[PDB]
Amino acid sequence: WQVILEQILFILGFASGYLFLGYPADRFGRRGIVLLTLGLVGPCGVGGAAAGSSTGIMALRFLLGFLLAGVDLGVYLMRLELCDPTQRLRVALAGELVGVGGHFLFLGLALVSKDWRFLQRMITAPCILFLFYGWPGLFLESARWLIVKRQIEEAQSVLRNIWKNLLILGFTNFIAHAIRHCYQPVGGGGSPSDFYLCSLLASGTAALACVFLGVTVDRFGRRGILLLSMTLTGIASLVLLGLWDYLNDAAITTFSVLGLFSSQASAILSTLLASEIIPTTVRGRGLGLIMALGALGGLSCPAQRLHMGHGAFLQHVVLAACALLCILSIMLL
Amino acid sequence: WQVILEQILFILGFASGYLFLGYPADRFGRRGIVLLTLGLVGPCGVGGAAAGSSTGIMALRFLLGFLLAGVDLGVYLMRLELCDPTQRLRVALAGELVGVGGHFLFLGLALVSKDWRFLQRMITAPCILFLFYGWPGLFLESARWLIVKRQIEEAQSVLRNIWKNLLILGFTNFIAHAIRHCYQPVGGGGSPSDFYLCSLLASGTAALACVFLGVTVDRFGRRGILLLSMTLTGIASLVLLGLWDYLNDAAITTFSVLGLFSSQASAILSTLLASEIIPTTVRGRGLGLIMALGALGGLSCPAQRLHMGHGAFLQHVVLAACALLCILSIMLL
Ligand SMILES: [Fe+2]
Ligand SMILES: [Fe+2]
Repeated sequence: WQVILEQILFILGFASGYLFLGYPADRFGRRGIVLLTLGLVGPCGVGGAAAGSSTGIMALRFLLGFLLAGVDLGVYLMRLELCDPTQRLRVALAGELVGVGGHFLFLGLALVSKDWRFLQRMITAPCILFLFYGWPGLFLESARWLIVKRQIEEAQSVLRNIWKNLLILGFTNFIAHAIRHCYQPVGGGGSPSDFYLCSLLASGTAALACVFLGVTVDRFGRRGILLLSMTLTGIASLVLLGLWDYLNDAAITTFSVLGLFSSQASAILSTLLASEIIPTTVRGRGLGLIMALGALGGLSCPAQRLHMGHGAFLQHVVLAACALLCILSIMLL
Repeated sequence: WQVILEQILFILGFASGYLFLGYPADRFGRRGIVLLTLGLVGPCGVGGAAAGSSTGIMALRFLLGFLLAGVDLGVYLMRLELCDPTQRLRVALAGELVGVGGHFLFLGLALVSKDWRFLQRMITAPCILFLFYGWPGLFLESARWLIVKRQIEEAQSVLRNIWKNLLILGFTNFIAHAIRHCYQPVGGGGSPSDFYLCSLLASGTAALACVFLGVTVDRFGRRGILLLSMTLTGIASLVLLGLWDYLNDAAITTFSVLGLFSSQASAILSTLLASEIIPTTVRGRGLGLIMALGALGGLSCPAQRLHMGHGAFLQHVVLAACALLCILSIMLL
């Protein structure tokens, strides 16, 4: 499918950006890279939406994904640096649903506009990745951090071991991404007709996935919830597959929507935990790599869940059994 | 003030672009101008947020307003051409949610992130202009039309008197813009602590302002409601000024929130009405002009409303009395 090829190229662009723009991030700086990546995302995204040739379309889509990866990593670094450690957690949580907000707003626009005309060409349902349609302005709306840095610099001028936690968090971040798309018993999107019902659900499920992850991790600790946010999907994925002995089609939805809680809470939280282990220096080398594994792990739905479709439980059990490995290694932190 | 000088420049950037970028929209086509303007919005908006020197801060804010002028006007021409005329009313209405979506999300992330720090070093409060912070999203999110145009154009390859209504609508669009900001007993919210309560109100009031303008103007006609959406602000602005004999501070809010209905429904509906009068040719010179006066009419908040504030009833009554000229000229259509 053309859309799935776009999504796979976009995920590969995210992987390449997250894996190759860390060294510039910690060498050149954490501010200039954001400006360069955003000022290239703009024209690159416009051209990708403009120049339609089916051969350069994927090239500019990959380039846009690479630049979006760079700007996302830079924005993450600036958020974790400028903000005070007392409330940095809330900023990071709000900085992880920014793409969720962009995608939900795009879908709401399409609904109120009633213009479902970019659909009806897609043979299969599109991948739900947020940043595919949550890039347009969500990151340029997150340019508020550039303003904050500008005012901080102006005020300043006026006044004038590690690898062990990287692999455990890398696998946890990778699994928490590649298992989110597996919580979809209705095909791999249930045709584009049901795409909005799943985009609203996934975005809406991410909203509550930041509530019990937003108000409890401070009291319970980031490691304690990460174990719970990885064992909740360790029960939400067996009864979904193994013990689904007449789940009456209603316990199939209370568990999948519960799976998207833990899967999207063990991916948001795992990104935060990588910051503490890595020092201020070379922070982007490893912290970007953790989501680089995660961004590369967004290949569940596009690469295999939609392409094969039939017998997709074999991927679900492999990833669900891999969650046991992540659970047994989370306590090792 | 430092912030309000951007708003005057942005509006003058919006007014200059709306008036000047009408010749290209009818000579160079309605699609290329969108790609050129939106392509340049990215780098321009980032550069304005990057190079902070108080002289380029407004220099690339004027240019950003000029570029966003073509984007809003260029999308509008494609909105009413690509979409079917049967449901063009909903698309154009939902297309006017460009300001609300981008602005509301900007103060959506800030509420969750609790990062109200860019408003600390700022005196009084910024003007409530949605596209000031709603520019990032809802325009590159409104690239769906470029996607839609690509599919339609690709499908084709597969198969291979007037001035009287301009002044009445121009004045109506201008008045309906410059009177909305006058529905504020506190100037711009006064202290910045009330800015979100006014941004949520104005955006929320614009939400219902598209409901009774969305479900009734089809049955009642665009001209009939425009008279009612201009005679409603002829009472919400008259009893707020003339008969405010102990409105007990609660009937004041039931009228301001009712004034923001009519003033933001006689500004959205007026833009739609001018589309039909002007033919398909020279549909950018005049249709842009109606909101070129309207965008130039967005100076009311940067005007006496916020600059001096004291005795600003004189500016409100002048516009309210001018609204009498607006309603009396509506039947002349
Ligand atoms: Fe991300
Ligand atoms: Fe506009």
